[PDB]
Amino acid sequence: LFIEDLGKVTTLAIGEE
Amino acid sequence: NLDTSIVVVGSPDDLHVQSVTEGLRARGHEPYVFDTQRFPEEMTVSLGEQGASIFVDGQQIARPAAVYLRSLYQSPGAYGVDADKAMQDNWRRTLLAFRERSTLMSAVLLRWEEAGTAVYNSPRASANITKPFQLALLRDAGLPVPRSLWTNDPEAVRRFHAEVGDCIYKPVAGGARTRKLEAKDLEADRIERLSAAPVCFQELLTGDDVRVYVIDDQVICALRIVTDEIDFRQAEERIEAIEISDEVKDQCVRAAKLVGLRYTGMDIKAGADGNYRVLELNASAMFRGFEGRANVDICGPLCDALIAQTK
Amino acid sequence: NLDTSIVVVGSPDDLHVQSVTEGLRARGHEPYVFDTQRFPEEMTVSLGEQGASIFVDGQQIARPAAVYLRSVDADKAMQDNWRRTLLAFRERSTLMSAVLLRWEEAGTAVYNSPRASANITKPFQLALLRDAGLPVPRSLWTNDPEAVRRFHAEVGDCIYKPVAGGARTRKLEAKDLEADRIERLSAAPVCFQELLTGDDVRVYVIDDQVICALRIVAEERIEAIEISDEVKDQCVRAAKLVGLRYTGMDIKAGADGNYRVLELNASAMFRGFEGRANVDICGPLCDALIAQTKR
Ligand SMILES: Nc1ncnc2c1ncn2[C@@H]1O[C@H](COP(=O)(O)OP(=O)(O)NP(=O)(O)O)[C@@H](O)[C@H]1O
Repeated sequence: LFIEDLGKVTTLAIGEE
Repeated sequence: NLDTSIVVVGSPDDLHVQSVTEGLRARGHEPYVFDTQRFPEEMTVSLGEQGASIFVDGQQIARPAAVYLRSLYQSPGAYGVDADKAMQDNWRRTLLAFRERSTLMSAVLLRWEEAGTAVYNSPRASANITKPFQLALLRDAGLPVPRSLWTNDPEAVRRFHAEVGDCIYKPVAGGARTRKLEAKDLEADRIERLSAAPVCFQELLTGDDVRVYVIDDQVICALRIVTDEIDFRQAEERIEAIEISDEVKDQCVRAAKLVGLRYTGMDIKAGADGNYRVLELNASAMFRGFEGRANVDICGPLCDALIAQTK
Repeated sequence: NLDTSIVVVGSPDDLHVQSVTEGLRARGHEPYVFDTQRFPEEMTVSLGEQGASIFVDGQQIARPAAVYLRSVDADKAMQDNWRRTLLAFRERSTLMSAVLLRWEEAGTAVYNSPRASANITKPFQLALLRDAGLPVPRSLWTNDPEAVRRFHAEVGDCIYKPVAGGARTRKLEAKDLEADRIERLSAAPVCFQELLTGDDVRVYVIDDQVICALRIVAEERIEAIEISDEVKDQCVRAAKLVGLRYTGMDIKAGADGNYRVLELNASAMFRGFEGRANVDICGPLCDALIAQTKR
């Protein structure tokens, strides 16, 4: 992944969707 | 035997589900909490061939007046879903189970909307919410957005960089923080990692983020978020209610309509020229942290909009 | 350099992509083929903020005239980091779906637009059809054993399909209603329907016009038939309700000789029906795709 920290975690960066 | 006039879709452990149910009680209404996460094991759903034939835990719910849609928990990767052990065990049947649940709950929600239920953020809007399409819908409708490039081609990135200047990169759909596009990132070694998945490059806007809340074509407030850069040992976030020109208000309302949202927390950001570009409209925005740090009431207007549907 | 007027989304290894491309070639339009299976690792797509800034492999492809939308090894990736892999697939899917939504908004006639997925959710699809006055079988989606005991008691002998689709239709027999047998659905929802004793019929619709209808009666002996203009009307109405441009419907007749709509398919196959009943399906489809280019 180019955005390596995509899966690093309760994922909160997707809490508004 | 239950006042399913207002329905909150979400787990009762969701701080915003809690906030909305409490708001609704203070207004005199007892919401029905529809927790899809308990579907196969601890809930009963029966759908007839007629749109009105809907039975949850034995009771008929043909048409709520309004629904507050926090989350349907469709994939095991969502916010409120602790599905780690099940996915580590057998991820194929777990994805199957989540798809099985989702088709039924989406059927319920779509039946409700078809019956006239005012769904505060209907799932259909998902189509319009895909970012690379949302930003273009807005742009071609007259709203300013950042100079963007969603891509997997390093050459496109290099030419976009040479056209724009300072750039940031962030996920296409979401799931990680946006970062400044540094020189290290344009070296072949790691810019060739775009073959694994595309990413979104944008012009680095230097102004301040502003979170505008819109409910039923009316701006509730506009909160400026500032990163307190003064003391580096303890950076704090100062959030302040600010006044936005009526031009900005009408633009935000137009955007909410375009995408197809009733309740939306949209992020905008000003450039060097001090003018706002629309960053993104959220389909189930949060509001608690903003209420607290900015001393504003967002849950109140939401509960009132919901209750106004029952009348 | 290329036409990019008629676009076929799918893999060249697909028989249906092959047929459609052959019919468009034999008709004068060599179509652009968007083989999205190549997307991340091989081919390249770039979107700008302007809806027309769509670049596939360096060539700008804003606004095709028409699109035929047809369509991984990761078990290691799903057991090593499933959250990350699911997010990666969502990044890709998001960009591709964005391409299609942009074209549709630009004016492109996408034959089966992904926006139809909403209306296609089966448990909601049949309610859409019935609540708009169309004949549908008496149906019951449930995980409640008492609900299915009552449904059986009211409608009589009935059948059950998998909720989302994939398996064969089976008959609910008295032995299944026992506590042991019926309790299984406490966590295994299926769809129960009144058992229609007529003959299954597949009907194809394209741009508000029925193409053909085949009774699929031992080996498959599907044979072409002709149906009333009332049922033709009902079928095109159903397809306009669900929001499909090219659909392969399943309808079944009751004991009373009247047909009930069973199910519309987002992108039905035809290579196996057009050979077994000797009618032309791909032909009229290519005719519609080309007709859109005029306007
Ligand atoms: N063009 C830009 N220039 C500078 N900062 C940006 C830009 N676009 C987004 N950001 C930053 O990203 C934040 C907005 O989040 P956004 O990127 O829209 O969603 P996300 O972080 O991808 N995930 P989510 O918040 O769940 O949608 C803002 O606070 C900005 O700091």
